[PDB]
Amino acid sequence: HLYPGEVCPGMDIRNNLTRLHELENCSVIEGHLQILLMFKTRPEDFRDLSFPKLIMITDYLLLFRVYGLESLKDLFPNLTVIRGSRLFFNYALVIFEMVHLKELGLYNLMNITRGSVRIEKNNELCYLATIDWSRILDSVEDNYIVLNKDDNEECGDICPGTNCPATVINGQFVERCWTHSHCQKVCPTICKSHGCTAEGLCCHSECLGNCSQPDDPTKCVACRNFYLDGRCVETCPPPYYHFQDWRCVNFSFCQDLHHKCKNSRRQGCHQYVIHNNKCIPECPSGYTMNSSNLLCTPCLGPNPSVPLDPISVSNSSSQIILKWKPPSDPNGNITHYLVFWERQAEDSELFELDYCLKGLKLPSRPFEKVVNKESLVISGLRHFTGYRIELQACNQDTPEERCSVAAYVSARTMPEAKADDIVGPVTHEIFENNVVHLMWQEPKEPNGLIVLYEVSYRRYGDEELHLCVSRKHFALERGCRLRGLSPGNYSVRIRATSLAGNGSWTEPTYFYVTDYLD
Amino acid sequence: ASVPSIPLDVLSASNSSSQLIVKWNPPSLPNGNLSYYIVRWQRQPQDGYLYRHNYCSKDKIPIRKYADGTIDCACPKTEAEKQAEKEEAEYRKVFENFLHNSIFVPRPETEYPFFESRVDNKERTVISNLRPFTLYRIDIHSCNHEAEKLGCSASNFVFARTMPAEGADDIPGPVTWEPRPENSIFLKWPEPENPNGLILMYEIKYGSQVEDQRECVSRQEYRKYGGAKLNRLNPGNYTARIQATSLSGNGSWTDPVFFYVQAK
Ligand SMILES: *[C@@H]1O[C@H](CO)[C@@H](O[C@@H]2O[C@H](CO)[C@@H](O[C@@H]3O[C@H](CO)[C@@H](O)[C@H](O)[C@@H]3O)[C@H](O)[C@H]2NC(C)=O)[C@H](O)[C@H]1NC(C)=O
Ligand SMILES: *[C@@H]1O[C@H](CO)[C@@H](O[C@@H]2O[C@H](CO)[C@@H](O)[C@H](O)[C@H]2NC(C)=O)[C@H](O)[C@H]1NC(C)=O
Ligand SMILES: *[C@@H]1O[C@H](CO)[C@@H](O[C@@H]2O[C@H](CO)[C@@H](O)[C@H](O)[C@H]2NC(C)=O)[C@H](O)[C@H]1NC(C)=O
Ligand SMILES: *[C@@H]1O[C@H](CO)[C@@H](O)[C@H](O)[C@H]1NC(C)=O
Ligand SMILES: *[C@@H]1O[C@H](CO)[C@@H](O)[C@H](O)[C@H]1NC(C)=O
Ligand SMILES: *[C@@H]1O[C@H](CO)[C@@H](O)[C@H](O)[C@H]1NC(C)=O
Ligand SMILES: *[C@@H]1O[C@H](CO)[C@@H](O)[C@H](O)[C@H]1NC(C)=O
Ligand SMILES: *[C@@H]1O[C@H](CO)[C@@H](O)[C@H](O)[C@H]1NC(C)=O
Repeated sequence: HLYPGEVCPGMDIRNNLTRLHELENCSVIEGHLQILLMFKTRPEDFRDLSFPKLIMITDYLLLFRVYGLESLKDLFPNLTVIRGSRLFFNYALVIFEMVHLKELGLYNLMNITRGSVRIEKNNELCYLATIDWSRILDSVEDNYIVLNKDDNEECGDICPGTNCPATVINGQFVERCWTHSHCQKVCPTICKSHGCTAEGLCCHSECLGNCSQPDDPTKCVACRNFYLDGRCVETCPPPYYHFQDWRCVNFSFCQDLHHKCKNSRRQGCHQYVIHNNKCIPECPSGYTMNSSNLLCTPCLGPNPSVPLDPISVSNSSSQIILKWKPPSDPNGNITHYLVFWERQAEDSELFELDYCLKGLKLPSRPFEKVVNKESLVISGLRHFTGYRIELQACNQDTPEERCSVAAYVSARTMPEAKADDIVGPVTHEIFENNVVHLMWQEPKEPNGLIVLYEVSYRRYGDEELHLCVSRKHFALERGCRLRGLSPGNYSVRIRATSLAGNGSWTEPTYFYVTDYLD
Repeated sequence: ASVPSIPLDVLSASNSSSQLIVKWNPPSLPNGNLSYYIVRWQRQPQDGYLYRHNYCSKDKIPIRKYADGTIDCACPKTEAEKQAEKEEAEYRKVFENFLHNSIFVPRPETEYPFFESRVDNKERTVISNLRPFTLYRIDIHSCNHEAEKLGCSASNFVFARTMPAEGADDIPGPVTWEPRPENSIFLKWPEPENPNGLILMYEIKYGSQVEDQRECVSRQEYRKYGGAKLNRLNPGNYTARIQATSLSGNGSWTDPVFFYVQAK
């Protein structure tokens, strides 16, 4: 629920899982969470250790040189949100030199409020490129995915598909999963930060990442704004004051925090003062404490360069979110940004190459002014169609329109549900030699281009047979032709795979062939 | 003296089958007269989908190619731009500070023990007791003087694969064929006892006067019959080659075995 456990300070665990018992019942950690340098540990040591109470961190989570740790789906099975109040060199989640790591396992994390994610040099790490940090992080321009098994060995690391949500990035389209048993959930942008449910009902505005009940500020898993008494609030009423920007405390609470470390000096904690109606470590400038109570009081009065890293995300089949950064050398007061985009043409070899080889899975495959904005949404686009974008920053008026050189990046919209769904009923041909020719109408607008046809047929009472039809096959036969069939009624299904993954399965169709007996 | 820094730039190469060359640089802060290095290599088993992926229809085969190829006026920048571009220096700095507080004691399926030896004054080392084309994890610890009282340096890891055994992933013996109704054929063959990593699948090329038709045989489906059954072939003297596919790609084929699909 919203109040499952207590509060713990920031801690550093090293050399063994013995000290990890100190965070058994912990739910929130007012600090960082460092688990590093576990050398003599064994995989069996981690298989019987878990922390379901830990649901939220504040600063970040770090893992470095923890041998035998194959996954985290058992350590932090209910970690939902990292508040990211502090940052480890802009990184809010670091995983470095994890030897035995092969996946992430953080299926319940749904938002990082602030920072970046850096995962580098994990020679056994898979399930790393199959996750979209756009639906998880706000700013993904800073990040690191290098020296990993998935970048060099092609881990594959397929997702549960007995179905995982498939997101779209600038040019690629791959399913989203943390392990082989956990699909990465992604929710509509309408309530990007509120949270989500299983049925898609959006969470309350006060919740963050997820909530157990739709549109309820009490059953939140984590609070977007300040928390108080089993209910996330936009602003706590008096006399409670905001503390650590996430949970409101009364005067008595942040009072004890002041006196306690004031004398003990255990870690030199913050002597929280009540300014701006919030217990803040230090009251801002132009204000001092009353020297008798913690309430602070105000003292008396004392051509451009190339546009940088323009990435693009698409959250719809007819929409694209284009984000970028101002150029390193504006060479003038940037008046407006100039954007050109044009529909790319698919690779010619894709229309004719063979795809029934080494498995059936496919690889990951006008102008406009922008005034005082580093982003732009582009509408009226063709679904899943690759778009080559040209972006320039301009620092002069239209009559004197001189500005930077043309930058270039590739964009891709989202696929559609029925775009790859084969339309029309499948038709068959009768022949005397028990050779059947099958015909089915493909939609005129696929998500990219149809690359093959997965044909499955079966006679009544027989066993299901599986076929693969490459580009050339239905390029000549206009479909597929089967020879040497047994007389009787069949049950056929087809699924067309395009650049946007496998399509839908056609409804089981049935045809009759004269048995040459009646 | 203190705990030395990790061996910098640890590279490896596949000199020959069952052999591996490892070449690295001395540590940044040896913290003492360096005495020797500890080369500790341990076998690395397969992964999950390596025994689950029906590579006949799932996806492309993941291979780990050996890095044998790893065998072999101006004006300075000002201080302002230098400070502006200093972004990742403190990053690696704090990571090495973390790793500086560890040691490695000089100690004398996934149940493979390690093998540890000493390399006195060589930045290169050849291991000649390996398996053809299998993952090996080598952990090196630059040991200085007093590396036994204090403990050798922190571990620096690397992963390498040996050279595939020349023509080993082929069928290690003669194949057999059996005729079946509907002019069906069933082929049976042994598996390579020492494959180059792992036999992921088998390729059976057969046909009329030319091995034109193709068939894939997954890893587990083989054990159902010790082979695979082609459902229909035209009546006649037919031929079929069976070129297996190990973790090092496709291998060799013994012979395009002949079989009698027709009748006398
Ligand atoms: C994940 O959740 C967070 C929190 O709802 C989403 O956050 C954004 O929240 C941050 C945190 O305050 C905002 O930034 C900060 O930005 C303000 C902007 O003026 C700045 O003054 C502060 O000093 C601080 O740096 C940020 O503006 C806000 N952005 C939006 C678009 O709401 C975040 O978007 C969520 N991410 C995902 C992927 O759902
Ligand atoms: C939000 O979190 C809750 C619990 O943390 C998730 O609920 C698990 O949800 C399933 C149904 O989806 C229940 O059967 C389980 O009992 C829940 N677990 C617990 C411990 O209560 C819920 O799925 C999460 N929401 C989203 C969208 O992922
Ligand atoms: C590569 O492998 C060859 C043999 O396959 C090595 O030749 C040997 O060199 C080592 C020196 O480390 C000797 O101990 C062996 O007795 C040599 N064997 C033979 C048959 O000559 C060679 O050294 C390896 N390294 C290089 C760089 O070639
Ligand atoms: C275990 O780890 C702690 C810190 O987490 C460390 O102080 C201690 O020396 C380690 N060893 C033992 C035996 O506790
Ligand atoms: C965690 O909760 C259990 C059960 O309430 C309790 O026995 C234990 O003492 C708690 N943790 C600590 C560190 O006390
Ligand atoms: C995609 O994101 C933009 C940015 O907020 C939003 O306006 C648009 O409605 C989103 N698309 C959908 C289908 O919600
Ligand atoms: C740049 O132009 C903006 C208005 O677009 C103005 O507010 C700002 O003061 C200008 N700055 C400079 C340095 O010209
Ligand atoms: C360290 O090495 C240098 C040269 O290798 C040598 O001159 C010196 O005596 C050595 N010092 C010790 C304490 O062994």
